[PDB]
Amino acid sequence: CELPSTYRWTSTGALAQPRSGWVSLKDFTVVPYNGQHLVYATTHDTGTRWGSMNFEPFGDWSQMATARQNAMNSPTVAPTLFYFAPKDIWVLAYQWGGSAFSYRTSHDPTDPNGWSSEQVLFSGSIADSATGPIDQTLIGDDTHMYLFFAGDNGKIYRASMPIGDFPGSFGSTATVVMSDTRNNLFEAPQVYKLQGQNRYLMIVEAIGAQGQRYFRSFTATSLDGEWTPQATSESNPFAGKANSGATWTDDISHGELIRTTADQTMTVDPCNLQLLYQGRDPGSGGTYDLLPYRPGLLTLQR
Ligand SMILES: [Ca+2]
Repeated sequence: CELPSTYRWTSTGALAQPRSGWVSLKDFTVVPYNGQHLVYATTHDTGTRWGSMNFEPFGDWSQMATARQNAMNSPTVAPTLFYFAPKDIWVLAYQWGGSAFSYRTSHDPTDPNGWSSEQVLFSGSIADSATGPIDQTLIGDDTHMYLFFAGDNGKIYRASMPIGDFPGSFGSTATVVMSDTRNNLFEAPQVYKLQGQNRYLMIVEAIGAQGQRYFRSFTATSLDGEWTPQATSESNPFAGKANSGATWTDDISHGELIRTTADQTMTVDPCNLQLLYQGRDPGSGGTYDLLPYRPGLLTLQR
């Protein structure tokens, strides 16, 4: 199932409303867990407070709306969840901790409050960014773990370490692997191994001509290699208003692909791509932090 040069999706509407007290659910990370979906997300309340949560595991996507929403007592904004197989330990990576990126570990990722004390994941800084490093994602191959991240500044960054040294810090240095205008490579990168192909997929969130969010895609044949544009304009995006099949939202924004595995290989099935994204009613206005983001799911047409 080669990636299409022109993507066509169908979509759900919003799959859950935020639990009373939160105005939004955002930045989804999602793994398979004992035949169910296990999702973590960023929260925002009705004032000025960012936080995080998970849902109870749920079997089918109709069950997301009724799955109990569990606030985390330790905020892990824009989280990445995965199982790190070589040490039989679950990892939750995030930002806005004591350094640029942080992680915690657990033996039960369903427990929102069962994560370890905060560990340093990345301690670097980047030039020409108001946010600093944001929206990490991690992926490993046979020999190395990789960290990719953005800076709301048109650049995508990469760090690596031998897989035997993980979990641990990637250090303080990173390599720019792509650069473009701020709007073209904005944030929310996600990197995956394509099942059955010697190819990796990166999707990156962009800001379109009239402010609408959408995803641009790139591929590589090795995680330390160069990235090649795969679907990189608003009119021919990886996923956006042009091809989502969604009218409940114009935005197709910070989310994650459904994976074939929970572990660090971050594998996805190109025969059945599905994107769990955040979207919002186009009639929604007000400040960015209060925007009523909700989860939705795209399914690739083939
Ligand atoms: Ca993310």
